[PDB]
Amino acid sequence: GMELVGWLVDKGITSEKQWIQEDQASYISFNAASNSRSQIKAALDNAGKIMSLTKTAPDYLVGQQPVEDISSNRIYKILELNGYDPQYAASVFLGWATKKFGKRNTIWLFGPATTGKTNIAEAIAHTVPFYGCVNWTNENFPFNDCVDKMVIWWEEGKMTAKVVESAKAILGGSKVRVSAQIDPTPVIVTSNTNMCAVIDGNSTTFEHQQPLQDRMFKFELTRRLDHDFGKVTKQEVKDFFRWAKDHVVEVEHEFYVKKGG
Ligand SMILES: Nc1ncnc2c1ncn2[C@@H]1O[C@H](COP(=O)(O)OP(=O)(O)O)[C@@H](O)[C@H]1O
Repeated sequence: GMELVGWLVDKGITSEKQWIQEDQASYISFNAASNSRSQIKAALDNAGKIMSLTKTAPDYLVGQQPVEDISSNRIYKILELNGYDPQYAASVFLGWATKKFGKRNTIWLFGPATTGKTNIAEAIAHTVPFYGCVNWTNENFPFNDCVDKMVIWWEEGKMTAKVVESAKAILGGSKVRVSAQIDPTPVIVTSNTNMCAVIDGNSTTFEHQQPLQDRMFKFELTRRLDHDFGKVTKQEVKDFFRWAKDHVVEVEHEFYVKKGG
């Protein structure tokens, strides 16, 4: 019962499918004489409510296992390829996941296509039990999917003038309403364009550029990756953040993430 919920929360398992996909073994053990369909649902619902309402990205991004060799880690490599001190960069990511940098609550992965921006952002978003994506096709409710999430991934679309203030709040980690409210949540933006551009009808303005970049850490990934590089895996995310935690260095609260030690 409640022993199972503790486990689901620890493992970040929100659905029976996931539970089976990730640990088919424990699912069969647990259910063995019987498959209480109600007990299962209750545990999952409870675990999910506990995770979405009170847990944070770090609980799932930071791997539980030691990372002896981080050099093989795709995230580490991508950062390295572009001139970033992976240890310093990891600290930015670590502090970012832990809402350590005040208004700088957003990591912006900028760069031309095939640089690994989506590879990283999506791996991270899929590592946490609950993540939301900013939906610009829905001009009315662009953040509907961003409630009670551990990571918000802004993958596409431009910010509209009608939501810029809300956007600044979310990107800046300040609670804001969208009926339903978005508590501070680490945002990761991936784009090949200046997403600080704001659309107001026929007008495109950069007047909100400074406010916007005051809430971001910007990484510039320009090194096109070989089609062979591979997808950053959930485990790689875990190892990367665990490694970051075990080797954290001081980070400067600056828009541009420096390129060096
Ligand atoms: N699902 C995936 N499976 C295998 N490799 C992937 C996957 N997604 C990304 N990659 C790798 O990452 C590189 C960059 O693609 P992403 O799609 O990461 O790039 P972008 O920077 O344009 O968002 C590709 O060259 C590819 O090798």
